[PDB]
Amino acid sequence: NIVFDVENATPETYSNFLTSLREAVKDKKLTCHGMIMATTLTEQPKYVLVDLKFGSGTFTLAIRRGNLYLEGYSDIYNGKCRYRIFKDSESDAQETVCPGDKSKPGTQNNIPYEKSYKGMESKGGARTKLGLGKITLKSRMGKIYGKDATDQKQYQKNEAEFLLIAVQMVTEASRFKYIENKVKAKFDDANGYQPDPKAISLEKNWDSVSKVIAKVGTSGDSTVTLPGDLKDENNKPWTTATMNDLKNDIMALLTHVTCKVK
Repeated sequence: NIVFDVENATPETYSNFLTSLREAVKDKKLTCHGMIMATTLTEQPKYVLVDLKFGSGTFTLAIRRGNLYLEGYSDIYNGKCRYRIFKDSESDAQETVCPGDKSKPGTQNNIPYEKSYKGMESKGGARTKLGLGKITLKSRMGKIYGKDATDQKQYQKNEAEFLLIAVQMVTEASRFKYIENKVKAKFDDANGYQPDPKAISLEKNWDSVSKVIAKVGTSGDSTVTLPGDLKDENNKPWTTATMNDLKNDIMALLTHVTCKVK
């Protein structure tokens, strides 16, 4: 399991954190065009825990290794481990973030939406309006840590923002070198990096992009035709990319795929 000290983070420690997370979730044998890929959904352990730390405490995120899905997290509330799970979270997320917890979920535990971006945005607003970076993440962490979850007005809004920023800085940045670098470029800025159309496109096409790469039988550099409907950072169509650009600037971890060239 891995830990990221958000409060004291630097672009270097952030990159080191992502490398460590990728190593914890990658397939031990399979590679594709020199890139690493996620392991299966059947290989133990099911989850990898990510402890996000700041001055006041630690948030423990349950990330499913095979698909890098955030199934929930826990903090400390009234001196005890408090699990926060989505309405469609895996049934074992609760006992994963709060080991041995067999309590019945209540209002302090139930996040009022699905684990998807649409779910989170229902309370946090469009993520294109939220900046990714050390400042924004740390801010949301302090706003919700150990706080009464029944407050819809402030808490639920702040938590959705926390989740939107955390999932993109943790899972999306692990998947995409593109997002990792954009976040690093605005690491300590109060505004952070607001995801551009390319980052959004990648987030919505992790598997499809991985699959077009997997289908290429040519070794070395070549032109890869991307899935439909991707856009670049300027909101223009992004329809092809070279294998070198994909390996060097875009992809950091592909989905689990059968790939001809190693």
